Amino acid sequence: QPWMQGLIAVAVFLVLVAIAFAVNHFWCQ
Amino acid sequence: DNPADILVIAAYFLLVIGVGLWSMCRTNRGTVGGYFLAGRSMVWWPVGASLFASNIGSGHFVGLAGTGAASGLAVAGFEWNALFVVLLLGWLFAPVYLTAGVITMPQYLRKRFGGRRIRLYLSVLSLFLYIFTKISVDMFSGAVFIQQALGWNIYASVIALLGITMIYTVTGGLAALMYTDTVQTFVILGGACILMGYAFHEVGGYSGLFDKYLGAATSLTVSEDPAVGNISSFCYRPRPDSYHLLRHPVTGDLPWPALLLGLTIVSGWYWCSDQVIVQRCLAGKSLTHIKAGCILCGYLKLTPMFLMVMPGMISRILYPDEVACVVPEVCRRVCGTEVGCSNIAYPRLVVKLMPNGLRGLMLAVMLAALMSSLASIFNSSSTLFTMDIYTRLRPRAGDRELLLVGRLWVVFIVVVSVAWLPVVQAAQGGQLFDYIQAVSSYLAPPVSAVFVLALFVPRVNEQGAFWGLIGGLLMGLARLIPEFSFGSGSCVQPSACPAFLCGVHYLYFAIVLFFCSGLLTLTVSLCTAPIPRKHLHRLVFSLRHSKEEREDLLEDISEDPSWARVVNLNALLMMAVAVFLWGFYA
Ligand SMILES: Cc1ccc([C@@H]2O[C@H](CO)[C@@H](O)[C@H](O)[C@H]2O)cc1Cc1ccc(-c2ccc(F)cc2)s1
Ligand code: NA
Repeated sequence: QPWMQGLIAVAVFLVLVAIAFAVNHFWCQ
Repeated sequence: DNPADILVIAAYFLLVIGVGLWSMCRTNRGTVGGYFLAGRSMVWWPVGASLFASNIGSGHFVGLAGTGAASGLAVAGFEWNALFVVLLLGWLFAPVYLTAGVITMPQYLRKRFGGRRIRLYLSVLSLFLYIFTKISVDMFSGAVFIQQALGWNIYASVIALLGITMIYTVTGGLAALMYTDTVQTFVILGGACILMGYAFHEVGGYSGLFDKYLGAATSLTVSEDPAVGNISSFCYRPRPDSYHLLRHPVTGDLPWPALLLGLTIVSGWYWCSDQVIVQRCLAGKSLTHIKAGCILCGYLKLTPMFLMVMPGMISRILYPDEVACVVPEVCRRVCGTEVGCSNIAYPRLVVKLMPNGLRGLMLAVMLAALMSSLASIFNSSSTLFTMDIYTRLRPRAGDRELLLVGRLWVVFIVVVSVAWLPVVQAAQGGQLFDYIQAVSSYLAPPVSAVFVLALFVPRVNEQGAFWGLIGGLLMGLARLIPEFSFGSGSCVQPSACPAFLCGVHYLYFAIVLFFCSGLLTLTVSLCTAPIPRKHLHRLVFSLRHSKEEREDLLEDISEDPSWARVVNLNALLMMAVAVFLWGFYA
């Protein structure tokens, strides 16, 4: 289904950006 | 020839003249700041409109629709890669370029590394890259569309276009072109949307595109010439992965790992490191305005799939015996080119689908696209020449002579492009779109590697950065030589180029060339003596917020904390929309 591929793509992207905040919040300060 | 077309062309010309004259009345063009950098006064909506308009040429309509017609929807990859990379401009590169207080990108490398020579090399290489990869596509794609839609002489018409774009360029400074690019961006998107609509009505909607395109083959697959014979079923049938962006890593025409990594490297040079795009960011009102304009340009850079790629696939569905021809005799009859006729995809829809009044508007769309792109090249090349090369030959120059040298270069690069037009007319069909993206992939990655190590690794010094660039060009010409010695041909007539030379996709060799140029820069840097922090304040990503006194080998990028929150949220939402759409068509 195309729509599930869309939602899965977004989900994975939001995980990686949540990780990018996590890492700079704990490892730059 | 119907009066409505002449009134639409006259209306579009009067808008462009009108906004030019208003910009010249408004801004100061007497100084280097004004004429070359728009006064450092451009708010977000001209910055977004101009980034978009300076990119989207006649090449984008001819090439993306043609390749759309030929190979399905993975060519959107070129456009959509841009979306991610514009966010690296606004958030990482644009801040350092504002704090360095540079007018050119070679001048940034002069400040970062400090010899005479890196600045000179990168100026002269950028001039060759713009003649090869940027002028050539606009002149060529212009010529395709005039030969097909109008039938006027494709020499004299290119001279007349080059002539009017000269005057448009020399008359105003970056302020004229960016306000005119807000008119040109409106017309480009507006008329492109009207043709998209007519096209999707003719195939019977979006459902119609996706149930008709895989069947859409020519009925003439047999040549009169022996040793061509029956054309293979592989090379007239549409590709069974035509509806997928993300195609096979060894057998895909654009492999998915090459699309994502390799285009990011070549898009990095194109959007983050190159005079043409970054001049729009050096003439911003404030970093918040640059970031805001980078978001606008991003949402616009989604549009080309739906406005260029899918229309060109609809042309295959509607006129398969003319747009999808494979036999050499038939292709020579249809558009003059023995290797194929994909290129007529976009300009058949304008001839066939558009009524008496809107044919004129679609001529104005092509004109808008071509003039915005060729003027952005002539201005940026003027800046490169004047500021880097002419200030070498005359150091105590002053801002009256520098504007005259700026204006005389625009004349000279127009005449060089007229001299170059027959060499680009040697490209037979869609060979030029493929070669532009090859050349970009063989010369750009060393530059991408230097600007990333210039900005993020303060240990890298001038010996490293310079011999990184030159080692890069040696590797890049080891392939940009041998190939072009063999030629191109087609799927019907394959070239005799060895598999071990041509079997690695050019976007994979981008990734190799980037990491080898990277490794060379770092190795030679780490062998030779380092550059201390007193030379490096506000020239590196670490030190863009310094306030310390730099020793040379408004610099104020803070933000209304509320408006920072606005542009930061729209970056993440614009990437979510990107990511969704990459998923949808994967
Ligand atoms: C004509 C053209 C010229 C430049 C670009 C820019 O390329 C940059 C990379 O160097 C990107 O970063 C920019 O995001 C993009 O906008 C794109 C196109 C559109 C194509 C037509 C047809 C094309 C084509 C044809 C055959 C191929 F195999 C691959 C691409 S590509
Ligand atoms: Na343009």
